[PDB]
Amino acid sequence: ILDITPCSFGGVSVITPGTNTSNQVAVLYQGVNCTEVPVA
Amino acid sequence: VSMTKTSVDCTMYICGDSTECSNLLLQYGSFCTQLNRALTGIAVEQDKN
Ligand SMILES: *[C@@H]1O[C@H](CO)[C@@H](O[C@@H]2O[C@H](CO)[C@@H](O)[C@H](O)[C@H]2NC(C)=O)[C@H](O)[C@H]1NC(C)=O
Ligand SMILES: *[C@@H]1O[C@H](CO)[C@@H](O)[C@H](O)[C@H]1NC(C)=O
Repeated sequence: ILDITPCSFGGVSVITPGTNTSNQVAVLYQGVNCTEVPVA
Repeated sequence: VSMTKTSVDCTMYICGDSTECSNLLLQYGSFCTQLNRALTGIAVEQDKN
């Protein structure tokens, strides 16, 4: 017996000051242990 | 004072990981945005409360 875990997912919320400050942004992957995100 | 904040990923609830479905869901237009909106507006007002 093999069990199926559905391939991981989440909301992506972008973190920004005003664009009238900078084009630099940070990004949050909601509820993700992101050791998997670079592997993707 | 509050309740457990929930975002329901509308298109993935309607049909998880099929574009054969997702391109049909797109014919219905705004509903799957206005749901995500609403649920996000309710989640945001928990922090308000
Ligand atoms: C993120 O996920 C990893 C698994 O990929 C978790 O790592 C395990 O952590 C426990 C406790 O340190 C160890 O006993 C396991 O051997 C670890 N496995 C690996 C592959 O490293 C990690 O704890 C998770 N962290 C969070 C905050 O979710
Ligand atoms: C952007 O912010 C600066 C102050 O940091 C301000 O002077 C300027 O008026 C703002 N931009 C616009 C388009 O109003």
